[PDB]
Amino acid sequence: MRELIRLVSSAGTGHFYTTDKNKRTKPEKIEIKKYDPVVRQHVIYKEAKI
Amino acid sequence: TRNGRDSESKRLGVKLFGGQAVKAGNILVRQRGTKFHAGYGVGLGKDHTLFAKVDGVVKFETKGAFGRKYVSIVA
Amino acid sequence: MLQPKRTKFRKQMTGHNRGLAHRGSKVSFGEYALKATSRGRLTARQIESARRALTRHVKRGGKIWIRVFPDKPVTKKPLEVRMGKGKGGVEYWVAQIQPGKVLYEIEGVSEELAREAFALAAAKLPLATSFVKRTVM
Amino acid sequence: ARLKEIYRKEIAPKLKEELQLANVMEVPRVTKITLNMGLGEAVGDKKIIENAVADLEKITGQKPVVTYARKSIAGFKIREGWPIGVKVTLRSDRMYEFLDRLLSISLPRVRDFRGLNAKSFDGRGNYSMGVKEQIIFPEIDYDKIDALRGLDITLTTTARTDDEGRALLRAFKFPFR
Amino acid sequence: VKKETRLRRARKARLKMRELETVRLCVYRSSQHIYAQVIAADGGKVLASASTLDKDLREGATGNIDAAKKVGQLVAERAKAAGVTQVAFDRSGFKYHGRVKALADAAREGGLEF
RNA sequence: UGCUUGACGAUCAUAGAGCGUUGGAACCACCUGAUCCCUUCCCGAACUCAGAAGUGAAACGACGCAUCGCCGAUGGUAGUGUGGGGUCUCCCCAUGUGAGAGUAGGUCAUCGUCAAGCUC
RNA sequence: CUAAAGAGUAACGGAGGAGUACGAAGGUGCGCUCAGACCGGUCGGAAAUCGGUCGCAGAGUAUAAAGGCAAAAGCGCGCUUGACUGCGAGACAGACACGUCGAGCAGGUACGAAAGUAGGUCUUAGUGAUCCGGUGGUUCUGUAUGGAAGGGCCAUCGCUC
Ligand SMILES: [Mg+2]
Ligand SMILES: [Mg+2]
Ligand SMILES: [Mg+2]
Ligand SMILES: [Mg+2]
Ligand SMILES: [Mg+2]
Ligand SMILES: [Mg+2]
Ligand SMILES: [Mg+2]
Ligand SMILES: [Mg+2]
Ligand SMILES: [Mg+2]
Ligand SMILES: [Mg+2]
Ligand SMILES: [Mg+2]
Repeated sequence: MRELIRLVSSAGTGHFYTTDKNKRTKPEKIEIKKYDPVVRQHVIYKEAKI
Repeated sequence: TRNGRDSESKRLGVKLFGGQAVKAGNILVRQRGTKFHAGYGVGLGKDHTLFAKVDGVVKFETKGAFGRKYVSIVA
Repeated sequence: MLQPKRTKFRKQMTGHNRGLAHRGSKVSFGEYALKATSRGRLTARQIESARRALTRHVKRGGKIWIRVFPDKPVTKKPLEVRMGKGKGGVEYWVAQIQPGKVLYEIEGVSEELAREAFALAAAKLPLATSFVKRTVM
Repeated sequence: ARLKEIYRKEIAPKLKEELQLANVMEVPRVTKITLNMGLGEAVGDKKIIENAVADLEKITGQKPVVTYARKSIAGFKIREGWPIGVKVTLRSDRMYEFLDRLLSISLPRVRDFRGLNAKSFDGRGNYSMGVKEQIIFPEIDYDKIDALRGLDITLTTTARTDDEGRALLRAFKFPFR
Repeated sequence: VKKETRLRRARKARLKMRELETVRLCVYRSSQHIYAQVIAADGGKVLASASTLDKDLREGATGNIDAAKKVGQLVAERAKAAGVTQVAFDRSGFKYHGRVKALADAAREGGLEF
């Protein structure tokens, strides 16, 4: 199945996005730019276990 | 093996007919595909909902090289 | 026994029989025909019985067309079975007949012989029939 | 090229007054030769696929592109998207240089040269021929050959009817029957 | 033919200039010339035009990048006079490169906002 | 004054297709070459660039022709709202409405803006 | 489909599917057009790859059907994260609870030369209220006071309930 993951902001904020992910086909961690409303800037988010 | 299932009715179809006054944002057609196409002043939703972008009166028209039925908003 | 030999759907709604048969009411192909004057159903068993009665009488010479095909499946509930619990299962096949439909056609035989063979076939059929000769327009 | 100017200065004036054509550019002309190799046995091993690039490139001087199956067939052990062939297209003076090398240098060195089929025409002026084996082309090295493989040649011409195709092909001194 | 594959390559942008009611700077490119029309939003009326068929451009080179610069600068002068400032550049299926880009770049420096 | 060519539209087959004839002054296309910009999962095929030796062959445009396609009445027929009736699985009458198919026939479009050339 | 050309509409009526998938199969810019047939061509054959003509969507669209699809909504490639945060005029749908569409504004982006496009996927299934507990934030509260605990608020996790 597609297990849930947590995209955690690289900034000092505790903001996080949540999404799913196929953890067998692509086991590498997700690194993606998303908007952080706390610092109001587009910032790289890193996957963390929910 | 047997039957007895069905899905809920989707309440699709034309909501505002030709010559009806429309405000911006009014939903004009609910459809599965594009049975009607968006003419002037008419937007297209994710689910191919035809909605009003301007105020006016609905005009239905068939035109073009493909025989598409168009929904337009005229003054 | 005539049957569609495959279908998209096993079971059909009963429907109705309301036309006047503006198509299939002309004698194509042959020169004499049995034309239905009343309305009803023709099962495959009836069509075959009329075919055999008609063909046995025009022995040794003739060409015969069957212009009725039983493509409508008819279901039946078995005995000792209550209402409900499903439709029921196909038992036989019928052709819907409106007044005017041409059922059988023959050629290569005399008109007197054709009338004799059509009377034999029409006694197997549950409809009012009539004898018609091919017409110009 | 070595043959391009021959066609441009002597073959073309020969054909226009031979086919009875009222226009200069109506003369049949070879547009391209493309070299295909149907790469079988690739259902289990891929070592041959870049071997095919090695021999096909050397006899043409152009890097081939590996083709892929347009469908998935049960009869063969292939599915949509596997590499099952290579191909090269020639249109420039490289097109003419290969033509003379194949015609005069390569074609004579074959096992049994009974000529070339003259009826091998699609019906629209394009000539297609197939080479049974390899090593006919001098460019390769017999010792440095992994396996012995064939390939086919397609003379795509602008000829309307195949009789014009053979007329232009014979103008190249093509060995026919 | 390759003209059919070009017109259908230009359909999307042209259909997008309509439904936006924007004035279109249409461009035509030939082996011998290069053209530029300023067409109204409806598409049925031309507001300004400039080509290498003009008296000052017929003589000399016409099918190179240099002639594109003169035509693009010229259509900018006529468009401003006609009362047009905000346009959308239609490349008409031609790749935005070389002559077509040179014509548009001249109109950018000529006082046409696009 | 009108015509021809090109670009963009209106309209979307009565407009299309097929067949045949014709146009190179200009326009356009084919065309020449590829160093330069740029391009090919290979290839100047396409895209792109610099040109004008060659040609209207291909394409395109124009003109003609009902072979196909498309359009298509009048009349009738089917269905049908309302009221009524019968022999009532289905029909009929009064009144309103009225196809589809088919038939006679029609069609080788019509219009607008701009630019260049020519004509008058 | 029944369903009676707006919507809706029952039966232990007639038929099929779902309890997912995808960081690309999303966004954008650029470019392309299938299936099938016939002819020619080494192995190669009905059918593999190649060339030509016809073909004009009879293919494809992750998946069932239906409705769509040329600005293709189908296919390829480069760059990417708009599968953004706050919202939201106005509607559709509707007993309620839920649900659907969404122009536009602000913040911050991606692609494009630019006009622009992008708030997921051609659309319509892929789902489960409250309570309780857990985790990350928080300018709120803090049983004398300062803290803390605990509580609230925002985000999110745990039901083939
Ligand atoms: Mg060229
Ligand atoms: Mg010609
Ligand atoms: Mg008709
Ligand atoms: Mg009629
Ligand atoms: Mg309804
Ligand atoms: Mg109704
Ligand atoms: Mg073959
Ligand atoms: Mg075959
Ligand atoms: Mg898709
Ligand atoms: Mg305290
Ligand atoms: Mg707390």
